Amino acid sequence: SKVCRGVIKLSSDCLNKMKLSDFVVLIREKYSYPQDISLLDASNQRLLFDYDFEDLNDRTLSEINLGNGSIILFSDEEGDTMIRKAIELFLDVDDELPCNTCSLPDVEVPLIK
Amino acid sequence: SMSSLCLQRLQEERKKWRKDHPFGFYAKPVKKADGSMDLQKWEAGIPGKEGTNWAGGVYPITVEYPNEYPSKPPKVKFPAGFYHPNVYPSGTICLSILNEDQDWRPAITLKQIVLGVQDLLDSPNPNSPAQEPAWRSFSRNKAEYDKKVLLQAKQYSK
Repeated sequence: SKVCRGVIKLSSDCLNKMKLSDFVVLIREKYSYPQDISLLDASNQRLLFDYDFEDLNDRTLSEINLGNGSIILFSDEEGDTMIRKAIELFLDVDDELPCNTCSLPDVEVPLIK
Repeated sequence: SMSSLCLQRLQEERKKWRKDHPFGFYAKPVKKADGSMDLQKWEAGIPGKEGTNWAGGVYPITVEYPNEYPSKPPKVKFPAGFYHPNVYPSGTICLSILNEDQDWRPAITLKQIVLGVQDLLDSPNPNSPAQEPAWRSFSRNKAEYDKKVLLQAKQYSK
């Protein structure tokens, strides 16, 4: 009940071309996260990207084993008083939306202590 | 099977560590087959104190977090066969702040743990005989003990 939630609608084509670095850019600017973030695979609980771990920066979403029905956790990792609430993101890829589709859900994510 | 509080607290631990960790120590989550990190298993290194027989060595530990962390303490291990009166043959360190029934409290950071382990190196605790041969040497053949320690310092040279 603490983590915010939303479903991303993706194209099967988009999942193979989407770069992890830009995927982070998209999520950060939609929900007003700060610079220092961390990105987990919420199912198997692997750490895939953060402010220091940039090994996977260049890989595509499929190249880091994210597919249909994978869930992502995105957290505020800045260590300030006001912290942006964590959002959990489901990955629903359907057949077929226009290719190169990555529509992030409208979610009211608050600033908490 | 990690609780969301465990995930939250582990990400914060990695962050506090980045900002503030003791000089000469290192601690980093393990990398897995797929190239990703495992937040539950960390590799760290403990430098021996200068002006002691442990000087010059950096001693490797693994910090393994239970699914119930921070309710339950991490498991900290030197390599199996590591030589110290308070280290089991398996490599498990005996420290009261790592015991759920003793001095462990959820507020205990990775910093406090690694400093505690470092203090243990040169000051073995008599209420924790965990390794028989090492305890025997320490108690009644200090020259055989010191020598073994100096060898181990060289073995784990920086």
